Amino acid sequence: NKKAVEQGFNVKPRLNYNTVSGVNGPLVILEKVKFPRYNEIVNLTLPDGTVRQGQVLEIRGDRAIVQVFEGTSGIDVKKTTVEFTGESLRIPVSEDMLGRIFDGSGRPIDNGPKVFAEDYLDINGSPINPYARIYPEEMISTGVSAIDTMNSIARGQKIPIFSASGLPHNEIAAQICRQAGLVRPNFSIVFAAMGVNLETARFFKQDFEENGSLERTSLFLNLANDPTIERIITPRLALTTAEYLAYQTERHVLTILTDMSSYADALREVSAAREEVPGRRGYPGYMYTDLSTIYERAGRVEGRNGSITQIPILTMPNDDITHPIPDLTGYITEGQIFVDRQLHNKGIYPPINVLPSLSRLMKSAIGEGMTRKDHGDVSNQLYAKYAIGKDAAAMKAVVGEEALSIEDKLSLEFLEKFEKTFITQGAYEDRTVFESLDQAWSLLRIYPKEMLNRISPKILDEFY
Amino acid sequence: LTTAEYLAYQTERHVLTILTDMSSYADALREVSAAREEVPGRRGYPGYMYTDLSTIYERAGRVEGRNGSITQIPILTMPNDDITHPIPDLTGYITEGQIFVDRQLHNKGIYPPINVLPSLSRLMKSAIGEGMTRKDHGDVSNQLYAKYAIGKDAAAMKAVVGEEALSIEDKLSLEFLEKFEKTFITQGAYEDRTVFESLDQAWSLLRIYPKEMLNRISPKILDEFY
Amino acid sequence: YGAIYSVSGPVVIAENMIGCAMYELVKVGHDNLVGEVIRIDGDKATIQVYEETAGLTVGDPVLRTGKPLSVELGPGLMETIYDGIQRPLKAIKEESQSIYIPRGIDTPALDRTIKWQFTPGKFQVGDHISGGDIYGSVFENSLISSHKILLPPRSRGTITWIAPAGEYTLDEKILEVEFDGKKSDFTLYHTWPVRVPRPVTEKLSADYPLLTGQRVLDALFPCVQGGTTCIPGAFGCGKTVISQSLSKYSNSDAIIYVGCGERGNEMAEVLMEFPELYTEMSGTKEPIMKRTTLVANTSNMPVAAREASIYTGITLAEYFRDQGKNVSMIADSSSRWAEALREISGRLGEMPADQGFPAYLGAKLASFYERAGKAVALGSPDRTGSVSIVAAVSPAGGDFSDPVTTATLGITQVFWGLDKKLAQRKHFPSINTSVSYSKYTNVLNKFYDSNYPEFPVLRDRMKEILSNAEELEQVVQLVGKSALSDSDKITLDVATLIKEDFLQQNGYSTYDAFCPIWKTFDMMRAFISYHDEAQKAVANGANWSKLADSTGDVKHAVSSSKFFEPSRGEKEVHGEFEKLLSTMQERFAESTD
Amino acid sequence: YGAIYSVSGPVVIAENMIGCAMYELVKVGHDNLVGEVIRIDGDKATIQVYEETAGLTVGDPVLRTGKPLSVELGPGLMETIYDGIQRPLKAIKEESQSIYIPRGIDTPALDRTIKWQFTPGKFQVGDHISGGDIYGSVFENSLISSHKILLPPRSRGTITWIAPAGEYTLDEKILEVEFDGKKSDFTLYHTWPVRVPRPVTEKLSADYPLLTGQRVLDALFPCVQGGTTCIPGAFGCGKTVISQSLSKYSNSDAIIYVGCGERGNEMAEVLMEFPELYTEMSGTKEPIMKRTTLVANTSNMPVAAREASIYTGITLAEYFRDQGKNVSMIADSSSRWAEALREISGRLGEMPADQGFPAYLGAKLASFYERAGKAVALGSPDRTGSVSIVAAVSPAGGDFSDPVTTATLGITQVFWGLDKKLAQRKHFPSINTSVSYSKYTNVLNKFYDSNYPEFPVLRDRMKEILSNAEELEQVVQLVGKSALSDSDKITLDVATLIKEDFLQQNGYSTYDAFCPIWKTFDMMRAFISYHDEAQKAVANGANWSKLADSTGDVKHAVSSSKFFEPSRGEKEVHGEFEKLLSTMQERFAEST
Amino acid sequence: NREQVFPTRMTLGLMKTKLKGANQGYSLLKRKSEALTKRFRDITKRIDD
Amino acid sequence: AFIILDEVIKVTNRRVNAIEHVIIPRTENTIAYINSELDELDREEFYRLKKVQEKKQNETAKL
Ligand SMILES: Nc1ncnc2c1ncn2[C@@H]1O[C@H](COP(=O)(O)OP(=O)(O)O)[C@@H](O)[C@H]1O
Repeated sequence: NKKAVEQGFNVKPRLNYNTVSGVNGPLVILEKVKFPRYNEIVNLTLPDGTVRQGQVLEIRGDRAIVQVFEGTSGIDVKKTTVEFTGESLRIPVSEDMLGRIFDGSGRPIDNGPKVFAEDYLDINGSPINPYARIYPEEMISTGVSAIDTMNSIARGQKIPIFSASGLPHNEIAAQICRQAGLVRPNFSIVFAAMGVNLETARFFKQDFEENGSLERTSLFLNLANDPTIERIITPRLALTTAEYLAYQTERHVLTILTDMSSYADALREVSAAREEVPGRRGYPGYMYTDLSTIYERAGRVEGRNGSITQIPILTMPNDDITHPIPDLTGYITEGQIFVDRQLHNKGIYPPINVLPSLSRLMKSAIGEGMTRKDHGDVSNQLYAKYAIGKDAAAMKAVVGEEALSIEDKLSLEFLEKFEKTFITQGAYEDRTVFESLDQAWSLLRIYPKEMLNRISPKILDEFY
Repeated sequence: LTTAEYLAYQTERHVLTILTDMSSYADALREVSAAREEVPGRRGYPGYMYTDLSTIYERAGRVEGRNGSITQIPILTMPNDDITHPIPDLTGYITEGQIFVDRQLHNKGIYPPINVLPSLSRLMKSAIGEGMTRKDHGDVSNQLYAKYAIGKDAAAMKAVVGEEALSIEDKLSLEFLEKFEKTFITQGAYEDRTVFESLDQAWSLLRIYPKEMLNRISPKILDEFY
Repeated sequence: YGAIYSVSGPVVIAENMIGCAMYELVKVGHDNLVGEVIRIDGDKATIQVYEETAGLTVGDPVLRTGKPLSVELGPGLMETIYDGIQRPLKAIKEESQSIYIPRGIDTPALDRTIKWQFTPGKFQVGDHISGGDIYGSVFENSLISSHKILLPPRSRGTITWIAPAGEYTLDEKILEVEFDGKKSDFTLYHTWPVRVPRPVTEKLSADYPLLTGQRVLDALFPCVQGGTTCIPGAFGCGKTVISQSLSKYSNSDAIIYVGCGERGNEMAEVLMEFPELYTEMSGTKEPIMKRTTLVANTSNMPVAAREASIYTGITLAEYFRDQGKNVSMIADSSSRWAEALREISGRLGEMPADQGFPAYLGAKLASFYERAGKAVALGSPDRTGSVSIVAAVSPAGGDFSDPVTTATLGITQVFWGLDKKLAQRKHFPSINTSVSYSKYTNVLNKFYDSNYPEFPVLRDRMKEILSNAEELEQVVQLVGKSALSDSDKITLDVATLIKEDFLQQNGYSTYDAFCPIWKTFDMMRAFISYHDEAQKAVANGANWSKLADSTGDVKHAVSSSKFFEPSRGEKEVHGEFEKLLSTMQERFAESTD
Repeated sequence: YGAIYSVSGPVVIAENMIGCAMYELVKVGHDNLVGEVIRIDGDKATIQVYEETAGLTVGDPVLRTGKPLSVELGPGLMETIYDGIQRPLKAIKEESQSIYIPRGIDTPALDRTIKWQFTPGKFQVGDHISGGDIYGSVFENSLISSHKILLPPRSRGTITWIAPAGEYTLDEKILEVEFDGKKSDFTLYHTWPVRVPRPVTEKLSADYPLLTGQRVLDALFPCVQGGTTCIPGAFGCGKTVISQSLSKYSNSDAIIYVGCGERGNEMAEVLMEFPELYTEMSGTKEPIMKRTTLVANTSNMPVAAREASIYTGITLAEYFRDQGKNVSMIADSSSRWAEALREISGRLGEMPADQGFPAYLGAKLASFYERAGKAVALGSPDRTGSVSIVAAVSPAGGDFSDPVTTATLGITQVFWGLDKKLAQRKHFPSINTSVSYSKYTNVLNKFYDSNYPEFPVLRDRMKEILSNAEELEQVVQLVGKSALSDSDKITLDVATLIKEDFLQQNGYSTYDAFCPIWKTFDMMRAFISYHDEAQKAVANGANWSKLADSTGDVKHAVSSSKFFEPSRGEKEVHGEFEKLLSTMQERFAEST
Repeated sequence: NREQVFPTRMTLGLMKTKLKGANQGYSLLKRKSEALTKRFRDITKRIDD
Repeated sequence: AFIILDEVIKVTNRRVNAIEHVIIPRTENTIAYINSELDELDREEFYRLKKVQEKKQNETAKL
């Protein structure tokens, strides 16, 4: 049957090089290497006995530029033995990961045994064949109305959460993680904490246990105190575990990659060590491809029932969309859930600002039997009236409420009862998509049918 | 600074080191930093200019065992009158005050052209006191600064709301600002004013306002003086 | 065969390689990864590899193929999806039995097994045949029927043996040319270097409009068949949707969609949606997918392959122009090509231009956009093809000041600049009418005079209305609407109506997926007539405040005219618009009476 | 031993150093100048010399040390001044007899001539001992008596000989360990790599508040032990008041004050003010210096020392946490440390990140702050220490847009936002209630609901009333003040009363200074009960002006409740408030 | 939200001076509105009388 | 006088609110954008000079 595993049932010796010809920053430059392999995980053995992993990055003939994940602090030329494993970094995956807590590099930290591998998969992964991809048309009844009815989430959606430093992205991402469920029929979850503080790590690791998800969530916790470069391989490890689960055991995985800005900062702090092309704002030029290698490991594939949803939480610095991390994340991903600092200050939970929020899989998974026929038109009409209300609120703050027209006053009323009665929601209150659409229609009934310039006449007649 | 260190610590005497054109010194640091292969820093000036200016500025201050003291007044040229320039920024970080010479005041012809609204000294409160200078100094300087700010605001306000519509306080403050910039800040190039004489002129200026209008002055100071 | 000597991402400096030419194609590594040479320093020739370089080892043999990056042209191009290099994704998947692109797959570019009904052209044995002459047409599908088999552009001589009509595979010889005593055998397919543009007899001024089917585009900023186009805009602005709604419903005969650095699910959406749509052209309801080929080099697929994907797409479009088809190549995310160039230059260590990009980015983009343009094909019979390039430049951070955007605006004749602010409000396609322009408006007068004579007049009138109301709204936002006159208030209301009911075109909707030229012209006439008649009524003495309540019915009928489904036919929708105009005139007459 | 090969400014390239690791301190030159190995290249090793590098002739011997930048942890580091590189400033002054720091001075970080009273712990010979296990205690002062003697965290084995109770000096073998052969021969002190966080068994949740003593900081924007805060640290904003309050009133049993790059005379002020600070401990008035160490570091000091100042301070605080003592590390102008980091990056040629700072600024800041937190100390016996960081942010150019300020505000959970305008208005402690925030309020429920249950609801009520007061002030600026309703007027008056007699605290008065948690809670109860009684009276239909005129006595009592001396004890203070609160309820009711 | 000014050191200085001028004008016009609204209240009282 | 003064007060308050909510936010955003663009240009120039320095050092080592 499974003859593939037997082919790897062999022994291969490894070369131990005590030939470190220098080291500078996080880069260890070897010499006299016997046929170096580009991107081969390498186990360094420090003089003190500490074993630091590292992967080759440049293999100029008979020389290897090994970058170490844990940092070069303590590496000696005449004492370190650098041992070449002869194969790229691989995580030992199995169906037994689900329910375990791993470190940044995949070494379990739950006082449990090493993963009884069913197979070893290269963490970099491979680009899924675009002919084998399936467009995700199965919408997820997320539970939060601001997402379910506007900026809708499909199954293979890769929709990040954009949030400022202090906004409750974790609370929202936990609510989506705990209430997500297919609208017209659970999610295995894979987590990857990159640079989160211990408070956030414990919040997630406790919310999963509280909701019972921890029986089917594998956590890759790379906290702030973990090595900075390990955050490069943490999301690749998480997505390789998720790819195994989904596309091989046919599970529906909801991958969460918290603090993707920390991963981007790790990319910048590694590129600046190699003096690479500085792109924009100091982030490397190839950071588009580096983030794409992460995000594109999502979506359903043909012939396999599995699917990987992604919700990479992102912390926008200074709450600026134009920053390279949110900008390239918006270009690569298929949506965004913009958590708004202004809304959070106003006190609304969830502080989702639907105007910058987007979902590119909402033109599908809407209408007919997937959801009520009014969804597609109602979401657009809500967007239009919300924007009109925002513009009229600015005009009011400038000139005064006396100059607001009848339409502007209606927009103000709609905006108020929208932010304070449609975006707002209990932390543990889940709203079905039909109930959210009914509330949206209740809001829309402020306007007469004439002012609703976006709803089709048939939809207006049937539902207004 | 080595001459100052000698004369002020090895010898027991005070020193007032005056350093001129720290902008020229920064240009010299730039020339040498780029005389090597070093890449230019934030604005051409080297990235270590903070340390290269701290090692010059900080070699001053009173010492426990010695009766001497080095006080530095680094004259500094602001290029394009931009405070956010690296030299003014780093000098503001390392030093303990800021004396501003104002282009507007100099054009008006006010010598010396110190504008006291932006200028300040952090360690003034350690100098002005009962044993050092007159005991009125702390309140007099605060009142003078407040009234000068009020006068500047009133001078701005006159051109938009008419001279006659200003309050009594602003109307007096306009005359105070005129008789201040024209008599107090204005000072001959060879006119030496002791701190007590400068405070006497300050009080002669502050007598414009009624005794109840000098809000910042302590009541005891108002009773003794005025 | 040389050997690898250094690998640093997608660059492989290969030693012992005396004899490799610039831009030659090499097979780097044991898996025979496809790579091209870009720099030569003695023996060591620096190779960029169009495949994942991870796992490469120093000493891995690299084979010099002896030919630059060549795309195979011929039958079977249509209705298929390709990777960056010319590899069929379907064939790769079926060969690998997996869902991943394996490293080094060498599937034939065009399906060899499928047999095509070759029918010889006018050329007979002994007649001199020059480059680009048509010596037969193969029945590709029901839509691209008569896929006329051109001779290679560089080939010349006299026919010695031409195959009779029948069924032939690609490997089967179809024609043998004798040239100076050296006979050369030609088949249904011929390779072509992607870097080298395909020759044409003479380019022509592009005087026919590429009807995008979207009201704002083909009514304010037209694109002609053969004109370079650019669509800058931040993420979510709608560049991809404009490109898809252009490739779904344009008047182009064949379409070469290029997803250079796009999303995988976008290409999957195209693959599942194009077979479900049918083009009314060719007299039948043939599917769209029978006329579109796709070059899918997604964002995470090898960085170097993005350039190969762009060049392969434009070469396919050039071939289908030489056939005589009005091609419309669409380069999705053309800025990803610039980023790939930047990454490769950073690997090489080359000195950067503005913002990290190499110094030759402008030259490469200019040479790429100059491939477009209507041109008479190379050989007999006379053929007039056209390639229209609609590339979506993706600015970094949403600012049009990006170097790729500037180097694209310097060459493209059309600029459909998208607005993120209008995109957020779902005001779609979010074309920024303030900055967008089309240099083909003057050229299209010769077509708008023949059909829809009042179209340019309406276009300038609506641009005037939009500009005047934009300036007025800018003033009002800081000075209040108190000082506006009745005419100014009418301009504000009319332009708001235009933006919210004419310029906005809700794609993925039954009624407004494709608003063709005739319905666009009629809606444009209705809007302009509403503005003009409202202004005439206010000049006659009627107060605008009362007129708004009196003519809300007419205003809502005008705003609801976009709901007239174009599928009802040109005669039906034109009749409905005539009735609406009559009702509008009657309503204003009654109100002003 | 190595040898100099090239000197070019601070960076020194030394030949014949096969076997040196990075970040290992090497004694450069004949004067034994200290420098860290930046990078290696074959036999060479680029060294960043800390002190001034003028006068290093090539061929000068360079001695390896074999350890990274290390801080010497042990008894005797209390009540003494250090620089960033852990050089005792008092000892340097005494030894050199010169007011300067002599170049390359190497006075040991801990006084080896002092004799300590060592009393061995429960561990005996033959008992297995692991890193972090306490095997003794040293009476170091009167405030920090029982200064434990930990085993070095990376050392493990079995005891072969333990010294008996007696008087010992450092560098004297106090305990010997045998582990897989060989011997350890430990002393009363051990050196720890500064950049490596000290290990702990488990990092607990910070569920206990760090009582600063100020009413506003201990009520509205609380700090938990093991929590990280931020302070604007503007010129004259009150950062001195906050630091002194923490140092002499906080629950922390040890204080670390790091001066990472502040001005020289500001450091002189700090070094002349802390010895004069006296903290009334359990016994009597005792100097705050016996519980506080100072990493005093003027901008004249070496840039490497400035960049390592916060690391040294946090490592000392970590060591004291491993002894079970709650620590409160105070960082002065962390933006100066960021500027030192930027200077070092500029020397190294590293490419700039946002606004010229190094690429790893956010990573270094996060990894530094993650050391702060209540953690159960490593080894036996079990003990739960904590390190809480109060880092002044000192924005560059007076703007909060600097990357260091942004990263610090994103990492720290508390931001006591001192305002220059509030400081100028003579409203100490100049805490701007409209910008300050503390994200530890949710966590502090587990303590409030156990000790003072109503306290979170009271705090939320005052935050709401202060926001409503800001809105009312905006309204009264827009239009006439009389246009406000009776309820709005009552809210505005109550909020002014709060801002004048609850938030505004005098740091010199005996009664006002160090308001305990119980007094703060009782005063909050009194204030909000007065506001609620006024609101109820207004709802009853009584005129606001008449009610205020009648209840002026209750208002005066509420305002003077600030003066209730906490020295009388919690029981007496609570009883006084009950009588004071009862009168307010009675007067505000019958007056209608 | 932002002007289309081409980013240059001269443009930055001009726009910073424009911000300073706008802030000064804001303070001046706020004080003018305060003075004129005090006078408006006085005029309203005289109107009632 | 009442009518004229009321009209002038409305105009002045409109201008004050406009400056506070449009001009100051717009100008502050423009300052931030221009400073970010200048920082990006300085970073690009730094990278170009760093590449030149690396080439010069490599050539010196090769000599
Ligand atoms: N003309 C349009 N009609 C309807 N929806 C549109 C239109 N243009 C864009 N969209 C919406 O925008 C999203 C895709 O935007 P896209 O073109 O991918 O922008 P980008 O290429 O910048 O990611 C889809 O969710 C779709 O709903």
